[PDB]
Amino acid sequence: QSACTLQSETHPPLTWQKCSSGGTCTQQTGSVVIDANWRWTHATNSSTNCYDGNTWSSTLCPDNETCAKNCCLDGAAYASTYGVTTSGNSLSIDFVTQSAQKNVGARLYLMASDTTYQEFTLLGNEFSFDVDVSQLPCGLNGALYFVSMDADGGVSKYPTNTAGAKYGTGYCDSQCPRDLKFINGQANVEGWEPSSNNANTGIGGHGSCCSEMDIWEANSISSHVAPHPCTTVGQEICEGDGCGGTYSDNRYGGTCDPDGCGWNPYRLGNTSFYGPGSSFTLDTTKKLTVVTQFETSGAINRYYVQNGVTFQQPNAELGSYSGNELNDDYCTAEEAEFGGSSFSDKGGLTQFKKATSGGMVLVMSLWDDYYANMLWLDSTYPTNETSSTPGAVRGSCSTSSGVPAQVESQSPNAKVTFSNIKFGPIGSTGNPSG
Ligand SMILES: *[C@@H]1O[C@H](CO)[C@@H](O)[C@H](O)[C@H]1NC(C)=O
Ligand SMILES: [Co+2]
Ligand SMILES: [Co+2]
Repeated sequence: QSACTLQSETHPPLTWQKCSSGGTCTQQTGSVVIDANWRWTHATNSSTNCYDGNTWSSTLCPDNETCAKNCCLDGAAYASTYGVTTSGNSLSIDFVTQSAQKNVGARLYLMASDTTYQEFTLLGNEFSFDVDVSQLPCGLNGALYFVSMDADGGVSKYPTNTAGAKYGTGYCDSQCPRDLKFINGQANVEGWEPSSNNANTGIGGHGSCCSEMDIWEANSISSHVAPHPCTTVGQEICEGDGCGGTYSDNRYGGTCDPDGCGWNPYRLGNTSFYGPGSSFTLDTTKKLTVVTQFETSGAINRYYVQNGVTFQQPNAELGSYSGNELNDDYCTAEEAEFGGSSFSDKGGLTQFKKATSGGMVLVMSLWDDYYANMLWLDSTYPTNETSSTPGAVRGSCSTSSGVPAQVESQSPNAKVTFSNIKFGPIGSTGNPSG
């Protein structure tokens, strides 16, 4: 797809800290851009929509190639249309924003320049950030994660995509998402099937796969961290159900691991560590600091800071595993106790280390779940299981919670705020910001 300018594109600025082993940190200046799927897609020479509701223009988009040639992505009014704002080192995303039409959440990427994404090499380093999840009820997910996307959004590999990172193109993750309207410089109209429960989305014949590090997926009730390996480290297109993931019949028939080696303290037994109020170790009604360290062994460590008090990820005992470090033993013990073989089939942490050794793009989003109502994160899942089933209970939310239309109607003012991002060698982000 090309880019149109009927609406200007001004990326909200966002600063972050780059720290060094020497003990100092220096301020960096970037910005955020919203993913192409949230944008208006119209004819290059008119205001005629190429996509509207959840169906494509049969005339402008008779096939994927013709569609990309006739269509363009336009600019975004970040605050008024998408409820996205920034102030210094802070980023806020509102859940439902009402303008000429209704918008739900957003998916944003941190940029290095107005035309390129910022790439981070996680291995050997740590990522720290502050988050306020107090306004996120059951069914919502304020997420901060990394994916192995190209810095240019795919332009160099696919010339038919001239919009690029400036317009949020090139997304990919461990779900091999098929809901993307444009993949590899081509539209995804071929094989497109409108969503039965979402008037604005659908699933196409193509998907976009790549490694994914979910540093943070949470709301005021539950939180989870999870590395997701793929047999192909970087962005790669997939065909239909061969894609695997939540958008296909068989989520395990692809090149990526859709489940990941997830670590949810509540799911592991510590139901007093994270929640609203003083009865929990971490009070989710207040801002908290989350630090994630990627040691060269490939294992992942985590600690939190709130009100000046530091807490390592809580210890967990699963099978023969005991500790608080997310390593091979934990992931293997998890599949043995909770079930599944997706993470290990895709190479586990060894394969994932190939992703963190390379560059990954920072993603920050706010979303509700039209496929599973976010039950996998904050409730009992599958809903027919009980606490007698190992790992079934992940949070205290009702198995009836998270219906998109309901949470959108009841909690439109929900929001998430990410701030004070700091990146650098392990042991360096706690030092004074520059
Ligand atoms: C939960 O984790 C916190 C922090 O490590 C710890 O202080 C507390 O004793 C743990 N409680 C349970 C039930 O595991
Ligand atoms: Co194809
Ligand atoms: Co270690």
